[PDB]
Amino acid sequence: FSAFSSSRWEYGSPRLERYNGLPSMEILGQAAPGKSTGEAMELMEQLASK
Amino acid sequence: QEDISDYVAANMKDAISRTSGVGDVQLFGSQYAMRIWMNPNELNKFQLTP
Repeated sequence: FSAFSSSRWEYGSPRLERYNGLPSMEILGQAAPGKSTGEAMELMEQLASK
Repeated sequence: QEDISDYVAANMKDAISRTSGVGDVQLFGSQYAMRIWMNPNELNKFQLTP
């Protein structure tokens, strides 16, 4: 193999995710205690907007 | 036209066809393909065949 090959070490994803046919990454979270899921989701949307 | 058709096919058609209540979605165009436009004279020059 050394006659017709070269060797390298690179980086790659061991698990690729897709959502609705597009590449995606899933994030799980919890609203801080004393807060509702709606406000936590709203803050997450506001952060993702940036 | 081919650039717009490719964008619609690769970024919009799949999501729209998967939308609720959508049946058949027909693209007024075509997605990009890697086109190899062969020249018979050049293929002859090197004694090549498709």
